Amino acid sequence: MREVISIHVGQAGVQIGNACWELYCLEHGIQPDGTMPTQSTNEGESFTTFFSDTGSGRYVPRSIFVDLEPTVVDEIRTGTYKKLFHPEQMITGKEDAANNYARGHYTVGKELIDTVLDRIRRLADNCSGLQGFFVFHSFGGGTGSGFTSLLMERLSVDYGKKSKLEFSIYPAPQVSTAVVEPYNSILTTHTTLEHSDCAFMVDNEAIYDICRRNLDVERPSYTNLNRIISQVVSSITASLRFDGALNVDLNEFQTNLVPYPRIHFPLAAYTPLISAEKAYHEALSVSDITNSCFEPANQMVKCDPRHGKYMAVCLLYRGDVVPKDVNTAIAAIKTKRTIQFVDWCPTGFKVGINYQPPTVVPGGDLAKVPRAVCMLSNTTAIAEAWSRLDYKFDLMYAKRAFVHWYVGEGMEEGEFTEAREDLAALEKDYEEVG
Amino acid sequence: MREIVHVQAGQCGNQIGSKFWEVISDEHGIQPDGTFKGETDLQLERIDVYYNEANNGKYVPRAVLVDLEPGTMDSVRSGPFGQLFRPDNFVFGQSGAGNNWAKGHYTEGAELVDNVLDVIRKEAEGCDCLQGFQLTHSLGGGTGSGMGTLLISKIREEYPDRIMSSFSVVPSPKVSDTVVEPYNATLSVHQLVENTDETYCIDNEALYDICYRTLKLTNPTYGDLNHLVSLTMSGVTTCLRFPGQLNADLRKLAVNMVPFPRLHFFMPGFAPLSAKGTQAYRALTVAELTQQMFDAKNMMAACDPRHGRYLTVAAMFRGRMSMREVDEQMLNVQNKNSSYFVEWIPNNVKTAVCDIPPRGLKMAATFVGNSTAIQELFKRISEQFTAMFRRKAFLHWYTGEGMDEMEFTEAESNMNDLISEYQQYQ
Ligand SMILES: Nc1nc2c(ncn2[C@@H]2O[C@H](COP(=O)(O)OP(=O)(O)OP(=O)(O)O)[C@@H](O)[C@H]2O)c(=O)[nH]1
Ligand SMILES: Nc1nc2c(ncn2[C@@H]2O[C@H](COP(=O)(O)OP(=O)(O)O)[C@@H](O)[C@H]2O)c(=O)[nH]1
Repeated sequence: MREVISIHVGQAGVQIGNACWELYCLEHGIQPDGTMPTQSTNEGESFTTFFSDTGSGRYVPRSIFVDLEPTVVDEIRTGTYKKLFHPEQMITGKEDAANNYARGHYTVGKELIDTVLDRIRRLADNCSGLQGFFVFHSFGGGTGSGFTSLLMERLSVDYGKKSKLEFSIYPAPQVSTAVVEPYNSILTTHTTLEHSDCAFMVDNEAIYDICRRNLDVERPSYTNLNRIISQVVSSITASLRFDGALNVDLNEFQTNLVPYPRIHFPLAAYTPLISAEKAYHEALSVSDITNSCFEPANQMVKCDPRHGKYMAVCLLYRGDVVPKDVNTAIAAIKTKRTIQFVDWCPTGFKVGINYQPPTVVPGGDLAKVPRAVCMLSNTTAIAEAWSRLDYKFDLMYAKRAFVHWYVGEGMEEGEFTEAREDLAALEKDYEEVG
Repeated sequence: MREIVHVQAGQCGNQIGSKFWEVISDEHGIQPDGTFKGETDLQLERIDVYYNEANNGKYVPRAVLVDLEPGTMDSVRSGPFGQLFRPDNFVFGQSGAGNNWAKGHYTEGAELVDNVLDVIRKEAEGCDCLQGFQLTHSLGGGTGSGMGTLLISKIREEYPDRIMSSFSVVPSPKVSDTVVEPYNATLSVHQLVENTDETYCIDNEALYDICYRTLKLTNPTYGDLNHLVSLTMSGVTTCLRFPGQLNADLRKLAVNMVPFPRLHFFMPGFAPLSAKGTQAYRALTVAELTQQMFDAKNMMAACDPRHGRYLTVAAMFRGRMSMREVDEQMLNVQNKNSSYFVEWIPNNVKTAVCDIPPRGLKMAATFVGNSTAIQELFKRISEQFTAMFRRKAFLHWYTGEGMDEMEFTEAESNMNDLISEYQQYQ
């Protein structure tokens, strides 16, 4: 049937995948050792998109772990989730690229790219309904940028027509770690425009704002930030892993949300995202959280949504939701005038309601709420998020700082110049279409 | 896998590691016999990076011990952790440099360089892919500043690819330690700006000012001054030896910091630092450990941090910490101290967090900074170097060895171009 493959490249690929595949074992009733208990067969209704069958219910994830460094991969090969994954699906590196492009685009990647594309083809030949790709990466990583652009340069030659999905983290304009992240974000945007269907972005700080105010988590780290992103990942798959009245597959997401083949970069949002106590004193209706979707304390990228112009807003609901107030509240959004559209698209809405409510992680900070919304809103606030990063790249480039690492690794300096004219017209097209 | 040798040369760097290997021994649960006694295998899963296990678990440190005399050999050998080192590596001469560069470089060091060159080759043949070298020596004396100077000029012939850590002490403005101390500085840095990747300019003077105020210790033992050098170096390589939420190898520490192929002269910092009785009376918060890192007190060199600009801030934090409070305050220092940074380089903070603190604390911070007030370190020595060349004193200890007069002036021109490059962006 339909079967979807996931690829995890970089350390952000490692631990986000350590949460998403951890979460899916809860939502299908699969024990982490590798087999299933017999009670979760009725829950296991069309789980075939990720898990091959082996011998007696033993379910390997159709997932590939790619890293140039063996350290964080051994965390998978130490914990409980060691026996779940397949060993020859784990392909490790030895020498690190250290957030450098040609160290991750030519040096260690080209010794390992031929090993992993076989493991792509070894697994994908079982498919008769191969839909899409979950590729997880960063923007400033050596293998996060240098290998990811090269990997998407090769799978479009192989499979082409079949879809792709990229999840990543938007680098914050104020608080971020690596100094080469303004460099590599221009590099990972250069040749991945042509080789990616859609790519999503989240902020470190925009997670933190709801963590401190609504979750009331005043000591967050990369443990709980992986759980919050994984709920957004799981809510997309709920249209596919279960039987809904009006649901949507991966080819349909890009068909609605891509108005032009270059501007295809929306973001995410999730609500209700609060702690376990505040849901007790409040009855969260449909009109409650849907109006909570379109306020700037709910976006997952810290920018100005009111200074952006909405073009195609996508909505996926979960839980037992009636469509009457849905057909009212989205109309009640249209009664408000602050939600600005473009003049040519009034019909940029998507309706999706699944029967299954989201189930929370065990021992987590969330609360069991029936209603939830995964808001996807492509807008022109991405252009205002382009200018904050195009300011960082050029001024460090003008003094030619940190160029002496990019030179000797098999890389040219004129490629920095061509990406400048490439990204200049990109943020222009938000204002040209808008 | 990723493998690093540690080489000591000269009387300074030979006794720095002698306390430094002890902490590396104690952070991984081994013995002077090399017997692993770590309870959790977290102390074993990256034991291979500094060790070569052979014949029932007696781990030998990947260490080379070089001297021009047998004086410093037996003291390390009969001293603490003397049974741990491999006796194959005990290569030495019978001269002594006598604080003379051309003896350590041309005359006597040219004899003993061939023996350990194969020893550099031998342990590098038994590995899959080397990673980089770390070197402890001196810049004031004659043995390490003359012999370890020439060693870097032959590593690049073997391995022109990897990184070179050259940790060495530097002169102080207050009291000179040796007589030819400005001669041992300009002639060494002439070769250090050619083929090295990082130097940590640690002043001997300011280490007492750390101990006199924080530690309040009236009796500075030389085991204790290198002990503060020991905990600095172990915090740098914590990513290669321990897991965490964000790992950062020595090359990532290299590539984030050095902007131009000369300006790689960094000073280190460490927090917390205090005496015994002030433990409970202060706070172990992210905010208290933040502002200690950016004080003139924590400056291990005797240069003034408000007389320069931080270019690349490296925050190697150790311990179970909240990431957002790290994300909070590293923003807050630039909202306070925007004059204290270089202006045209945005987001000057680089953060690497391992979730394992060092032994003896609960939360620590390993700082390495790039102030452009380290320009004054090469301002003060270029005058003392040109204080005695104007009278041509001590020339019969160098030209009598066969040193060129142009060898002074070629180094003297490249010394003065170095402070022009800090001036370029200040
Ligand atoms: N929040 C979060 N961000 C991560 C995590 N892992 C990596 N990142 C992001 O990844 C960016 C840089 O990429 P890295 O993961 O460090 O490097 P890489 O992708 O493994 O590529 P290499 O340099 O070749 O090792 C950083 O700016 C981080 O923000 C993670 O576990 N949690
Ligand atoms: N902190 C510290 N510094 C030392 C020690 N021994 C030597 N030094 C420094 O090393 C410098 C002298 O160099 P040295 O190696 O002893 O002379 P050499 O053997 O001829 O090369 C002096 O400036 C000392 O400050 C020590 O045990 N601790």
